[PDB]
Amino acid sequence: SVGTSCIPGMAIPHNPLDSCRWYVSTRTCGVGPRLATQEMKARCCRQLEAIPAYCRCEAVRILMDGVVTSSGQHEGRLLQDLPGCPRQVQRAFAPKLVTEVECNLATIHGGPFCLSLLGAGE
Repeated sequence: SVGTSCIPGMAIPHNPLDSCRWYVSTRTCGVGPRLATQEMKARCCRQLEAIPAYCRCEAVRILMDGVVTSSGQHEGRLLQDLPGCPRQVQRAFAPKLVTEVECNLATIHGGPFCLSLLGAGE
């Protein structure tokens, strides 16, 4: 249609950065499945590069606002108030992802940052 670049189910599947979601639950309220932290964070970096800089940061948005599928099903939008972790904490840790605080690995901008650029300078 317009800006539909980057394939979804292939390269950028539905429910992206799932290990990052549970990683917020543990790093914030010490809650989450029984695993290690450096291991979860490592999984986020594998999903960070697997997701090419093209449409990269977009997925994070798909998690907050949620995405729709061609079949008519919805996914993501799981960022909710967990027992001891309100949407507020997930929103504070949410950013600083593509920056040197999570899995930056450089973006399309060839620098530590994405979106929120000059403000629609196209």
